[PDB]
Amino acid sequence: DEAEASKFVEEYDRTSQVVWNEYAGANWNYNTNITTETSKILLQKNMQIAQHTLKYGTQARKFDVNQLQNTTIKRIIKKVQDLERAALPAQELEEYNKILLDMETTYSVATVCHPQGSCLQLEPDLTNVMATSRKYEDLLWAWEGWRDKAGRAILQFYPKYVELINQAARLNGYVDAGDSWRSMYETPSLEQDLERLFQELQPLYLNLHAYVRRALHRHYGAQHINLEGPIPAHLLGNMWAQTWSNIYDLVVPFPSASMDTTEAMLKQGWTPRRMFKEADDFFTSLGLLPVPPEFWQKSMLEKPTDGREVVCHASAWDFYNGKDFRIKQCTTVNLEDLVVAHHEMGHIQYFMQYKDLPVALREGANPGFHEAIGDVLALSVSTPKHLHSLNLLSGGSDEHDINFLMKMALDKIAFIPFSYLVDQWRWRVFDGSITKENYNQEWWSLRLKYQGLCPPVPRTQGDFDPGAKFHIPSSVPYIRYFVSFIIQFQFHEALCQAAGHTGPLHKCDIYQSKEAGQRLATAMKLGFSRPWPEAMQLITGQPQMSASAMLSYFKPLLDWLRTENELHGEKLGWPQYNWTPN
Ligand SMILES: O=C(CCC(O)(O)[C@H](Cc1ccccc1)NC(=O)c1ccccc1)N[C@@H](Cc1c[nH]c2ccccc12)C(=O)O
Ligand SMILES: *[C@@H]1O[C@H](CO[C@@H]2O[C@@H](C)[C@@H](O)[C@@H](O)[C@@H]2O)[C@@H](O[C@@H]2O[C@H](CO)[C@@H](O)[C@H](O)[C@H]2NC(C)=O)[C@H](O)[C@H]1NC(C)=O
Ligand SMILES: CC(=O)N[C@@H]1[C@@H](O)[C@H](O)[C@@H](CO)O[C@H]1O
Ligand SMILES: *[C@@H]1O[C@H](CO)[C@@H](O)[C@H](O)[C@H]1NC(C)=O
Ligand SMILES: [Cl-]
Ligand SMILES: [Cl-]
Ligand SMILES: [Zn+2]
Repeated sequence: DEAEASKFVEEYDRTSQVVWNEYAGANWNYNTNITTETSKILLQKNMQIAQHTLKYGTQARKFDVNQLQNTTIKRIIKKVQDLERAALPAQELEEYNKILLDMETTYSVATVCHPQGSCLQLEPDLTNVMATSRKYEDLLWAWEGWRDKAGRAILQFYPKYVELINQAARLNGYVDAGDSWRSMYETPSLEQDLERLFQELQPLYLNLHAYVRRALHRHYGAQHINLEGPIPAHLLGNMWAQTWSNIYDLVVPFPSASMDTTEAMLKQGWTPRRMFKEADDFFTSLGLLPVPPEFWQKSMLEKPTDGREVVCHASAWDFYNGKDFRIKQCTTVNLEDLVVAHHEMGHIQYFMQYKDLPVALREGANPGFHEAIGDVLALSVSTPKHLHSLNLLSGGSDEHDINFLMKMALDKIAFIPFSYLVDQWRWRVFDGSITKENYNQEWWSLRLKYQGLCPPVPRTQGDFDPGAKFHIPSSVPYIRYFVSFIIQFQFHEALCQAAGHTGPLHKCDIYQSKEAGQRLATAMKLGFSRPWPEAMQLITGQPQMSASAMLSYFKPLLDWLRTENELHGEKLGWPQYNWTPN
């Protein structure tokens, strides 16, 4: 028994490394060059890896885990027992694989065109409009158009997708796809734990929400903003109203208090490569790993100009040979994208840190950890002090302080309910309580309930707004981002302390702290070998997820906001919850 298990795992590892590397290669070619050939080859490689998954999974299911002594081996085998999609019968598997490809391509090539005029793509055109336009009608055009072309077009595929991924889950011992995803955290209390964290940041979010609403009231008019109702979803500077820092100019606490970081980056010669190089340098400044020469040669750090159609949504790639790691991002030169570059570089650092673990264990402590690493560093990079060291800025006062806290919050705090929202909707879709006839109505009910947002124009049958959010048609879980946004503050808190920082947490910049680096590396090296609370404890000193670090970070802003909102007699929340615009 124990001997057969040790041998199975060794064989699984050497062969998975080969089969996974080959699949990644085909996946990469499709993602960076969407064509019928690359698509067809990716579909073919899907069956190859499925063959391998079916072969080893079947054998894994014959062993008896729990009657096995070694803990590492027991964990590896338990995992291999999950055939994920490879559990579906050949016909269903093929169909499923094709549906996923069709949704991904439909989303990545969608465009919104002006009658016999120009056609805009999501990146960089539509996203630039949402970020810079201050005209209600122009934002509406881009917001509605994107949902009309991308979301409406994903609808025809989704019910089948749901049917098939649920079927795969059931064949793997789960009750539905949501239950399967949820299990990646190995935490029985997960749903209640997350609900408690959400409720924790509620006071902070309702205050930020009220304050932003008043500012939008000021700029867009009383006729378009209800001071007691939800905010029209196209006005927050981001296509999904998931992060709001692009409307900072409309909400600046102390207008008399910074420069244009974009203009600085552009005139100072910043380019996508320089942006990734700066992230690389930040990691090595912490004693962490530099990316290999190969990374610079094979990555796609900007949208190609040779005519190639690509998947622009940012992603980091492990080719499972512990040498080849790459990023695929249609990077634009600006602070927001620099944060995203740092984020992707954290995924790469994780790949490099656990590259020596069996491939079954080359994963984050939990999916949230993988998402967090990168953001922890970007918090330091975002401080006024660090940005001035980068010459991107020409502060120091309390007003400057509140302004920085506001900027950060517009992103970090606003994202909490959005990130919470996405899988609440999908878990309900997967478990069957939300049928296709109600997909969109339920999405908006959640949009209203959690974010306090409303659609600027009524939605009609055939609308499928979730379809216009990458992760939905891409079938990428989303709760990981909610977890990340919470715990990255816990890690920042711990790293700042390990770096000897004193005073307000938001004034911390861990740049060049070897101690901070070592804190992370030790936990990053564990991959998925130990239960996540253990990685959590190594980094922070305790085993739980906690919203305290985040609250602590934003404490000064929470106090300022309460005072500011009370002075204007703001009514927190959206009492008049049925309100919709013009
Ligand atoms: O989706 C992303 C970044 C893309 C990703 O790096 O998370 C990427 C998504 C993906 C997963 C699977 C297939 C294709 C794309 N995930 C990875 O690159 C990745 C790699 C290895 C392990 C885990 C994830 N961010 C989210 C959350 C987000 C919004 N704004 C942000 C600002 C800073 C940090 C995160 C966000 C979003 O844009 O809605
Ligand atoms: C449980 O097994 C792990 C893993 O052992 C390795 O993988 C097996 C499939 C087989 O190929 C073995 O020959 C390998 O040694 C043991 O942990 C490893 O320990 C060695 C030596 O300390 C170390 O180099 C590796 O990093 C360890 N790997 C991991 C994942 O921790 C572990 O010692 C065994 N536990 C017990 C109680 O015996
Ligand atoms: C650089 C290297 O060889 N890393 C290997 C890794 O690929 C393999 O999965 C592991 C087996 O547990 O043994 C490590 O030494
Ligand atoms: C894109 O893919 C097509 C089809 O496989 C191929 O002919 C072409 O060479 C690729 N383009 C690049 C830049 O590699
Ligand atoms: Cl939406
Ligand atoms: Cl997840
Ligand atoms: Zn990510």
